[PDB]
Amino acid sequence: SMLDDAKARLRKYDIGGKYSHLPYNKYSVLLPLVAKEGKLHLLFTVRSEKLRRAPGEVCFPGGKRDPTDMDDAATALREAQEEVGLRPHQVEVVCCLVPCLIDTDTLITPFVGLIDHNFQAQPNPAEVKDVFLVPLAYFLHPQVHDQINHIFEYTNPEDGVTYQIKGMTANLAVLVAFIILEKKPT
Ligand SMILES: COc1cc(C(=O)O)cc(OC)c1OC
Repeated sequence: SMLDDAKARLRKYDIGGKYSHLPYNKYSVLLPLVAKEGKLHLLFTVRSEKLRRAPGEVCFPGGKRDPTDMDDAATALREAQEEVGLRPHQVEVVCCLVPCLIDTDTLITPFVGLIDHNFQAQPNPAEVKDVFLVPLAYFLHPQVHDQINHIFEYTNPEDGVTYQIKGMTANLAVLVAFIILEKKPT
């Protein structure tokens, strides 16, 4: 099926705990996959205007590891719960993708998780201004604007609201789309 085929594909790019012990400042992100109307979607947040780093920007749920976390996946789940209400029984963590190195001293580890069909986002307004879905297929033929560097513009046909997606967030979305959608019979 669609979901089982997505997980089998994702498991082949799983690096595991390989890079997890290295002595970095550590952050984790969740890439949440949602099935709606026969198709896979990614869930995104718009950061609150009040935040210190990157107010008003599109990003995945995530943040900094703390001493309670058993592992890097636990960081991602804890942060997703606190930002958009996502509970642990509502997410299956499928795999750990290649981490991102930033600023010489920081490592960001992304996890892909399948989200239960009955989940509804309760955004925390102190951290999250907005939550939205994008069809996974969009990342194969995006609408690109050059800022000189590449920015994606997505218009939700439900309400005509346009979002800008860029940087690490845009790169990870394209990656996940390639992994799951490349080479499929129609
Ligand atoms: C996981 O949080 C981050 C995300 C990004 C980003 O590029 O989206 C940049 C960061 O630092 C420069 C972050 O914290 C270190």
